[PDB]
Amino acid sequence: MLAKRIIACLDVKDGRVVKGTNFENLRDSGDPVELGKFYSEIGIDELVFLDITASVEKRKTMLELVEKVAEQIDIPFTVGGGIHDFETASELILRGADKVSINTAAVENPSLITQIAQTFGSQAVVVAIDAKRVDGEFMVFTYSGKKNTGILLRDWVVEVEKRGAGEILLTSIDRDGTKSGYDTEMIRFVRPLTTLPIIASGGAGKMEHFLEAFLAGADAALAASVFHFREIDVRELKEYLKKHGVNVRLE
Repeated sequence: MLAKRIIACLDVKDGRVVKGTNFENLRDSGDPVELGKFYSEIGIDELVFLDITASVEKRKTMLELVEKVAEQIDIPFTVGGGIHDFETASELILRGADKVSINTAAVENPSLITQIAQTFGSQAVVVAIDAKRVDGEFMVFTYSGKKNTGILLRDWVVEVEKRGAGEILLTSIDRDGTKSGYDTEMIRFVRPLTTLPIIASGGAGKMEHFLEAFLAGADAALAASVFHFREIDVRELKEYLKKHGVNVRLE
């Protein structure tokens, strides 16, 4: 549908939620599987798990996470963090993930988008784009924000859709980590350039920020610590959005 989605992002490392949560009701407030299940039960529409485990155990660790998450939830989930090639993406989808997120590897080899899409469908391929204003232009950054690629956001969005991606996870480096709001200027910039769903990421601090993101043209809104630390309640968020005319899924 044209229903707007609320997505929780769980940063994970060695099978734990990085920085934990304030959910004292859980058996283990830092267990990403139990946390993901909890979120599915309280109204989150999809999950994104981003792993930062050391290379040696990373492959096994991501596969174990996917297997364990898949048995507990029925809502869509994406896995990402250091997916560099088709075989890695393939194993993760087969083990249970609905989608994979790719970022630096896609920029370095855009054919990777097409390669994954040809087997798993475009809907399986989320391209995460991290962008920042530099000298008055929106530029694409790789390596967790460390590298200005010199590629314009405008050009890369178009290329990503051409290559067969299914969704764009758009993170503003200028808002990420803050609580001042989503980068609606950046969302509005991207919206006319692509037909793909856009997941807004970075800057959420209060319920109103979600409304603003949707008005800007996002199809989904992603957040992490605002949910994990109970600054925003998911059901209350959905109530609020529905009240103000946004098409959310609200049972």
